[PDB]
Amino acid sequence: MRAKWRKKRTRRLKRKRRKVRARSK
Amino acid sequence: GKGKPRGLNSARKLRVHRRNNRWAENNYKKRLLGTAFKSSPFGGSSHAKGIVLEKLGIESKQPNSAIRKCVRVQLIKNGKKVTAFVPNDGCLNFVD
Amino acid sequence: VLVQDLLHPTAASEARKHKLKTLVQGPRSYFLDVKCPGCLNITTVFSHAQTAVTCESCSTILCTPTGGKAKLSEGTSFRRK
Amino acid sequence: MENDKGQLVELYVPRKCSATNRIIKADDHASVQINVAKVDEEGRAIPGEYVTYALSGYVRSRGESDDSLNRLAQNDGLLKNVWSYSR
Amino acid sequence: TRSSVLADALNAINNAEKTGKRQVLIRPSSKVIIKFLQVMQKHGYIGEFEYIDDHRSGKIVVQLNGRLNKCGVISPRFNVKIGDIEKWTANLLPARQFGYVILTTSAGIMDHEEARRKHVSGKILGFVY
Amino acid sequence: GRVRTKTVKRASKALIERYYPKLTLDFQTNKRLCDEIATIQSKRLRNKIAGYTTHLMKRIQKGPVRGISFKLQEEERERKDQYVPEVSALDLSRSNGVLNVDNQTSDLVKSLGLKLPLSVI
Amino acid sequence: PKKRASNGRNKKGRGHVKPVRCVNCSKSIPKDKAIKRMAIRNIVEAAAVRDLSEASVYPEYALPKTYNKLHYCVSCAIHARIVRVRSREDRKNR
Amino acid sequence: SLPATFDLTPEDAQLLLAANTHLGARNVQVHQEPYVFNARPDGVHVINVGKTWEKLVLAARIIAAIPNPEDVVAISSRTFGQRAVLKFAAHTGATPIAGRFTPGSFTNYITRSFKEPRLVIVTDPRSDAQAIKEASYVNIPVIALTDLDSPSEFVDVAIPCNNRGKHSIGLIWYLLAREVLRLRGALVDRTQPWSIMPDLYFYRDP
Amino acid sequence: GWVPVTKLGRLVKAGKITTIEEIFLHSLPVKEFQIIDTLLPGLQDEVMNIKPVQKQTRAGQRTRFKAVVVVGDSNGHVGLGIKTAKEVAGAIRAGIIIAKLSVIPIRRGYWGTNLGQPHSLATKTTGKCGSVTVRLIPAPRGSGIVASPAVKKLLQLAGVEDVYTQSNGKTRTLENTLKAAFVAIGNTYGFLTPNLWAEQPLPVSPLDIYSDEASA
RNA sequence: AGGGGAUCGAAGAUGAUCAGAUACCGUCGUAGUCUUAACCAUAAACUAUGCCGACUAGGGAUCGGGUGGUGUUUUUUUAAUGACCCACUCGGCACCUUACGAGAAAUCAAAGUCUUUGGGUUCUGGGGGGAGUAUGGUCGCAAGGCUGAAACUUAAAGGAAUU
Repeated sequence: MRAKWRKKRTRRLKRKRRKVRARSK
Repeated sequence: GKGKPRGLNSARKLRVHRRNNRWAENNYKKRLLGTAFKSSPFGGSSHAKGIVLEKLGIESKQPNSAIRKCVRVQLIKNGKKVTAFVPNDGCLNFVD
Repeated sequence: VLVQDLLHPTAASEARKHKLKTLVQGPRSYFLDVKCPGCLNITTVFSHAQTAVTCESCSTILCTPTGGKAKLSEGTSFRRK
Repeated sequence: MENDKGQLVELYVPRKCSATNRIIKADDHASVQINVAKVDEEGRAIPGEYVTYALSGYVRSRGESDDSLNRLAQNDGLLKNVWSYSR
Repeated sequence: TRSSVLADALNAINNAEKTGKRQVLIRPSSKVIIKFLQVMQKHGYIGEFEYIDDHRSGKIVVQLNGRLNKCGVISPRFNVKIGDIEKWTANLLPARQFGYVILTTSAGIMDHEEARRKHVSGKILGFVY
Repeated sequence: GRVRTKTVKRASKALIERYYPKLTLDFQTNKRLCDEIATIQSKRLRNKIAGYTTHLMKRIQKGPVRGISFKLQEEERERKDQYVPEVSALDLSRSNGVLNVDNQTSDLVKSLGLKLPLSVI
Repeated sequence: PKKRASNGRNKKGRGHVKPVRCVNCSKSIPKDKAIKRMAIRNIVEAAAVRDLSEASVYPEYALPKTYNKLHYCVSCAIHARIVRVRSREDRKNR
Repeated sequence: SLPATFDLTPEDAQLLLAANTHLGARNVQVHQEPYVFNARPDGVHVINVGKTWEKLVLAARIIAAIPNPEDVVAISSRTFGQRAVLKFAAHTGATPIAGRFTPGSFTNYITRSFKEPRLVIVTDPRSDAQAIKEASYVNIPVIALTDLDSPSEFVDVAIPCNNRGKHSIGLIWYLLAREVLRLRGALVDRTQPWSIMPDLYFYRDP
Repeated sequence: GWVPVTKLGRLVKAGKITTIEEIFLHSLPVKEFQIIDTLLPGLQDEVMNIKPVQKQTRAGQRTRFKAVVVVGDSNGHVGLGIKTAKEVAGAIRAGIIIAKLSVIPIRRGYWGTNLGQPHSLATKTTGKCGSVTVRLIPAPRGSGIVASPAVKKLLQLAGVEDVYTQSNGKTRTLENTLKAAFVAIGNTYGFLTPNLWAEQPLPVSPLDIYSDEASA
């Protein structure tokens, strides 16, 4: 897969993880 | 000058660069961090004892096909689970 | 060139080369003798004067400033030192 | 090359180029040996009395061999005036 | 800017010898430079060198022969001693039959052999062969 | 097509470069001549060579073309090689006894041994 | 690798160049990167000047021309045969 | 050293002046040839006659020093000097290789055109550079009819010359043949000119 | 049946030129292995290995054999031959011919004792053919040959006794390492030892004197 | 957060093509594209080439400046002032043939003066993934920016050229 789209998916996963951590704390 | 300090009083800078660059070595990093003593299942030991939990039948990698007939063990000294493969032929029945 | 004399090269080469590129660094400029029309008022000026130098007793401009050699007045006399 | 005994040791005594004192290699394949015959008061060149100039291949590769030959001839008297030190 | 006068000059002579020219010009004109040139001249590695003396730093014009194969300079002047001068000469020199390593001892400027003859040492300037 | 094979081409040029007095411009007679001289196994082959030689004769009767040397080309070369049309070779003539040169060449010649009629303009 | 000494076009020491749009595909390309063809044609086609002369008011005259500068991108030029690919050695010419 | 007889004689001087030998190339000129004398306002450079004459006499000495005359190799690629080198060979032995030079003759021994020289008088270095490479690979000294714009690469002997025009090249070829013949001794009278008109060397245009 | 095409072949066949030093001093070109094995009857051949190179074709892969060969008596002469041929025997023969045609003298020398016969190189030498840098350094008496098996065989065939060799780069390229050693062994003569600083009379090439026997 | 918001125009609305088309193609169309006061600190931000200083094969053209032309033209046929041509020089964008050399090659007058190893100096990298991820800090309204692993897995991942 293209590095740009992989990076975009990484940013989406980072946002999801940050939201999960914020809702947990 | 090969991109490195060469003055007679740049020994500190050279030593700092050497210390920073040495961390890239696998042996250097492993020796100082002690990952063998905390992360490795054997804890830096050449040999380790355990007890057999159950058998396992993992398949083969590229170009070949065989059932290796391995065994899972639990280390007493660490408490972790380990996969091991018997070296000789036809000893799975011998192992209980 | 395998062999060439850097001790006493040709005067033409030393003249065509830049001032700082010769054997001995020296100014290629020179001073001037100027005579004002009417009254002599002999005095020495410099080639690239960079100023509108006038006579010490007259309002006539000895030379005008320019980027290169300063342009001298048409009526003023020109003499090498 | 000499030893304590005084006898000659090592073979292949090498030559050096006249223009530049660099040893000519045996494996070198870009060098020639210029030779000029000498006349004796009659315009006729006496055989076997030629003078020899050694020219390495490096000066040839740099294209300075002609100037080197003119200098050598002028210095040896084979030539009179084409070569000037001042240049 | 200018860092090592001896290094820049020695590079100039090395480039001139690589080109093949029979003479070269040294710009910086340092006393150590004239000392180095005397060291070459007294041993025959170069020919005649003269120093253009203006009211400024000056220059040098030196005629070379086809006898200087390689000259180099050790920029960090390490304080070599009696013990390590042999290993330094072995490392720098192609052989001990020829080649000379020059160093500033208490007496002055001379080669490694003369320095060992006088039993003195100091900082190391460079190598020549 | 009807492109001649290199073997018959070589045979034809060998015949041309050797037997010009023997070769003629009539096909049948030189075909018989090839029959006598050239030892060719097959009639079609020798006939093709004879035809090629006839074509070459017709072509080079007008003039030489390429790589022939037919025992008369070198005759012409060694005959029409020394022309020397008298004093019309542009040397010390075709003028008023003077050499028209430029100013720099004039200073060059007088700096040299001179002994020449300079006409610098 | 380094297929060409000039990476895109003759852009050394400049950096950013104002871009232009292709004539047909309307693609934005740097001005120097556009293959520019100085097309100088006639608004009367071939074999038509003869018929257009005697059928025109006033004798002779007219004879005008059209002049347009076409900025073709690399892909459009390749497709329209404006510029043709050649060998490695032929690239260095002109 | 020469016995005061190999000097600039007026007859050859006027011949060279009338042949426009001194007129060189345009502003392009290699620094390796300082034979250029001043520069005309039009753009043509002047070559001093004495330098040319000394170079011719030196090349003649080189040619005459070779014992076997057929070791002399003269090759020309341009059509302006084919007849010149042909007549030079006809008068000084040698072998003419005028025309198109087949590569590999000097190095490869399979070809039937093998002839290793002791020197070459290659005329135009640019057009006959392949012959220069062969002579280098087989270690043959090079004498080149160089020009101001002509390269000075792999040239032991350089002949300042104007390589454009049949007249100048034919005249200098004839002169070279004349003085090498005098050196070889067939011409007993060095002062007397050759009894052969130099027009024979120049080729015929049609 | 010799019929030497080159004039030097006729000269050596006439018995006028006897030693390899005569041709090596003047660097006269040689094109026949018969000349080399005539003036050097003691040359011994050795082959390191045979590389089975392949090249893809329309409907298969053509296989050729590359043979790397060395020759030269243990008295100051070495030569290397590289050749790809269809058959291994022909490749070996052609490599032998090339190695014979590529003889180069070696400059020997003393470590600094000045007591007996030469046993090492005069100066430290370097050689690179590709990305391999073979370095030769003088060694004291009794040290021996310290190198790879191939370089050790080459230097024993050369005739030196004590050497110190250091290599950098992909030493796996055996042909490259041998060619680098060849370059260094040929360059060892390029150094200007002070014994050569004296100016000697310049000799003349043999053909000028012996042109009568040449050609014809 | 304001003004403006003519064209283009992510989202979206339709009509095509296709087994499917949420795209490539046709028409509209919000944010945006423009401007003011503040954040964003990023890119193939490339010349994938660090800065300063010395030397090294040639050739032509060009930009800015300077000097000399028994030079041309423009003027007031002729002074100035300019615009041209010839020669030289400094500082730049660069270009062409070659390789004394470098490089694995593509190629480089610098990527040279590095196994004949040292001009001064800063930064970055030690097999490929994991991963520019998690965590610990820091800046930012926000998206995100800087520093930055480990566990685990593999024997090939790669670069240049040849058929």
